[PDB]
Amino acid sequence: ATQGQVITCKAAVAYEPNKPLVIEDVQVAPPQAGEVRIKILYTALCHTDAYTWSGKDPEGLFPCILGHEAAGIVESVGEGVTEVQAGDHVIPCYQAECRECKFCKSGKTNLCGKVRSATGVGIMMNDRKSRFSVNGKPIYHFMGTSTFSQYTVVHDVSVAKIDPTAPLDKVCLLGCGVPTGLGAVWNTAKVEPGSNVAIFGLGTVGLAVAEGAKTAGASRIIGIDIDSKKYETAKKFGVNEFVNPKDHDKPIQEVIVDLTDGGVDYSFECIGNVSVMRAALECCHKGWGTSVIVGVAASGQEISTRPFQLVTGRVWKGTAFGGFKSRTQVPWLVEKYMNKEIKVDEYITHNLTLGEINKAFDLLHEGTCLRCVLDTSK
Amino acid sequence: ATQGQVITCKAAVAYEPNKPLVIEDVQVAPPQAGEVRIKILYTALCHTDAYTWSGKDPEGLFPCILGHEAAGIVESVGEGVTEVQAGDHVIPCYQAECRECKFCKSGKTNLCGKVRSATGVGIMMNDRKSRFSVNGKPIYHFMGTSTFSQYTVVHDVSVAKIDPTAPLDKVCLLGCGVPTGLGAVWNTAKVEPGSNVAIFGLGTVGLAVAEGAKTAGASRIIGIDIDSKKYETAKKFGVNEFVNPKDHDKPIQEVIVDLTDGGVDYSFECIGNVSVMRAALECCHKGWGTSVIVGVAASGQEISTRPFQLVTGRVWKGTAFGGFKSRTQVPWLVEKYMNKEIKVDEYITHNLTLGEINKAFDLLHEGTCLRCVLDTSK
Ligand SMILES: NC(=O)c1ccc[n+]([C@@H]2O[C@H](COP(=O)([O-])OP(=O)(O)OC[C@H]3O[C@@H](n4cnc5c(N)ncnc54)[C@H](O)[C@@H]3O)[C@@H](O)[C@H]2O)c1
Ligand SMILES: NC(=O)c1ccc[n+]([C@@H]2O[C@H](COP(=O)([O-])OP(=O)(O)OC[C@H]3O[C@@H](n4cnc5c(N)ncnc54)[C@H](O)[C@@H]3O)[C@@H](O)[C@H]2O)c1
Ligand SMILES: [Zn+2]
Ligand SMILES: [Zn+2]
Ligand SMILES: [Zn+2]
Ligand SMILES: [Zn+2]
Repeated sequence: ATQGQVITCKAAVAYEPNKPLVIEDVQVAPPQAGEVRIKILYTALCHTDAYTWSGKDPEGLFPCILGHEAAGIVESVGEGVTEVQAGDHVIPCYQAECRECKFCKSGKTNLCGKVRSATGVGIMMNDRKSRFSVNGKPIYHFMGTSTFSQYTVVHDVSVAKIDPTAPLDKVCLLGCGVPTGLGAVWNTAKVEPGSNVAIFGLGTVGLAVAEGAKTAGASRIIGIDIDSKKYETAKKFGVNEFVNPKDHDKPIQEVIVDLTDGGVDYSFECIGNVSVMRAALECCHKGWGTSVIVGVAASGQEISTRPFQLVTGRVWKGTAFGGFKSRTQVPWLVEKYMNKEIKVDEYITHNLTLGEINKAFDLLHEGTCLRCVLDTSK
Repeated sequence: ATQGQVITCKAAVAYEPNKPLVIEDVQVAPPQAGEVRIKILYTALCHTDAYTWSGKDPEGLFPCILGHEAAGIVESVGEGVTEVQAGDHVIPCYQAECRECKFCKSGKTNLCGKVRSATGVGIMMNDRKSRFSVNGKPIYHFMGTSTFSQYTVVHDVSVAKIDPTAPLDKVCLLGCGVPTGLGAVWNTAKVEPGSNVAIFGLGTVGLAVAEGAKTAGASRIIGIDIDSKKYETAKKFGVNEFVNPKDHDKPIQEVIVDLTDGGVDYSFECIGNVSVMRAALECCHKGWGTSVIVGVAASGQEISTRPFQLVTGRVWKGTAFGGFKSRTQVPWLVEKYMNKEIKVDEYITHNLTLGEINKAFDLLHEGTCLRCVLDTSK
């Protein structure tokens, strides 16, 4: 009977970079003002988690509970919370939507800064402390989500309330990769019917770009990956031509320009590699081509190109969560999934349990793997 | 009457890089199919001319008649030419508008390909020879215009027909820097009323961006220049705040972010320096800020930034001629000038003659000089 009480539950704790997560019992404090305590039923993992786990993220902060892609059920809410209540089905999101800041009220972006000063340093806004502990010492939150746990506490501005019949072992992916890819196409680029598109990197994000392009009515949807086995899988997501840059001595941008008689209308970089980001811009058609950076580069890395590439009409842009407003639009994407208008299930290549989370980290180095989903009950 | 005849007239010839131009009598042959022979009355000089003159082009062609900003009076036309005729007042343009090629049919007439195989190597399409010679030896065309001459011959798709009452010693500017600046605002960026703008470089182009932005209804129009005495004339064009980067220890981008509590809505680089291009991007506001590189720089260098600047909502663009279609829209700009809706006179700080053209090249380093206009009659 949990309202207002500390909850003791299982969670995967990362104590040190690049070592195995240990599954412990942890204490989850109750939600203060503006906060929501969530029973997490299913959580996926992705490169973003492993980046921090690996020690490579200069923002990383150990020990922490990682995880940002999940779906669950609200256990309780703190004072003032009105948009969700106990028993609501929810997707916690790493990107907030407070609806009250200069960014939210602007109408020109989805990038809300309301809680980022707490969440970027693994704590809560209300008291600037953590809600997680083991043996009475604090464990940092991660991305404002911390979903590698049976229970988490998040800010109310980061909770999307969803269709209560949607399957929670599928819609956990609607918190990260899938909306990023779809939205890079529909919101950031605004791809028109008949456009030709190049997609660099055919993982989950690239594949969501491909589905978003197919749905928007693109013609040629050219996939580029250094692993040729990715093409067969990518076909069902709408990729219809494939190039492996290893199969050519010329730089990949030149190859794509020759293949398309001038370059593509839109390109999307879905890797996080600055050299490939430059190639993606340079394979765009002059006059009107646009390149959207979706990949997240490591610290200190820079993109470059020649000014003439922009002067002759190419446009360079990028996307954060596909340009979607998380609380307002994640529930819309869940609706679309329930109506069979967007794919989600096809991206889930493995199902494990939270107990087996280190095995899921190994699975990240398998080229076949797109998303792993974890059942947190074991 | 000179129609059908070779004309002999004064021109300034560049025999090789870096030497003084030679004010010679040259022979200008009559126009062939699709060509127009123009009596040039006034011509200005800009950096683009100096770039080739100084040898700073991989391989310019010498000897040549430089010059691309001019106005005059058609002397005769070749076979097939219908849009202009003898006695028409005209502005020859380095940007063609053929209306018939793949680029023109999409709208991007600034990529028109009709005559560039000839103009790019200093000759005419009809016979792949030049129309200029001295003592029987060929002198190459430049930028398809060659305006440092009493008479020139250009392709009809490069000729704008203008209001015959407009002053030729003023509208000679409306073929290059002024449209590029105005058009960077109105066409490339599409600046909205109330926008905050930063403009890097307050020469002719930056002043044209300022006026564009003023006319478009911008609020803060912040000019940045290393020469503080550029601000005085800038205020007449609409600049209403000024920063000299030399007055600050922090890089300029940070100073502009601090001045505007986050960044401007639009920035414009009007210099051609890749490190200022980066600063112009990095001083744009998170979420929506857009930076335009204004004009072909010919720097031969790379622009760089961290891809986070684009992931978090900044957009990078550029423009060659402000998005304007030369033949259709240069005459519209002349009408706007005639109706006092844009300035042209205030750019002209110096008046010399074609005889004195080498003194005009000296002025290109003069802080005080914006455009110098040359009267070709002596
Ligand atoms: N902008 C955002 O909001 C946002 C949100 C989520 C994820 N991401 C980013 O998107 C990226 C993709 O994540 P994912 O889960 O699909 O990753 P993933 O690892 O499943 O896929 C990466 C793909 O890129 C391919 N690849 C690697 N190097 C390559 C190269 N040089 N040329 C061509 N292909 C290459 C791999 O073979 C793999 O198929 C990551 O950078 C991640 O940070 C961004
Ligand atoms: N295609 C070419 O060959 C070529 C070469 C160079 C420049 N250009 C074009 O020249 C155009 C500008 O022409 P203009 O006639 O206005 O030039 P201009 O020389 O009259 O003006 C340039 C202004 O920038 C200022 N400036 C220089 N360095 C600076 C810095 N680091 N920070 C801030 N201010 C600085 C100078 O003081 C000057 O006022 C640009 O559009 C550029 O694209 C073309
Ligand atoms: Zn993720
Ligand atoms: Zn907000
Ligand atoms: Zn010029
Ligand atoms: Zn054309």
